[PDB]
Amino acid sequence: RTTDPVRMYMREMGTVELLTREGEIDIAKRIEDGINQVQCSVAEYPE
DNA sequence: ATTAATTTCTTGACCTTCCCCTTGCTGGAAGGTTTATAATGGGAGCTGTCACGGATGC
Repeated sequence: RTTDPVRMYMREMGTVELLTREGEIDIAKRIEDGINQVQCSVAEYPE
């Protein structure tokens, strides 16, 4: 509905919601869970 | 129609740079990697540009 790519980039930014401190450490814990799932699943690999 | 003293040709025998390299650093240039308090909706015309068609919405 516009012609500037940075304004619809700001629209796509405003589609998603920001984080508080507890949200920041929750997304950090989700990153930790996504890392540790591969870290424990690679322990079952013979290579 | 002949050849003997000059005058060129040819061949070793010498003469330079170009470039890579000598041990031992010394400096310069190109490319990639962290740094761990708090950092969360950014920014910039310029119109005082006017009169056409080509596509959009009643």
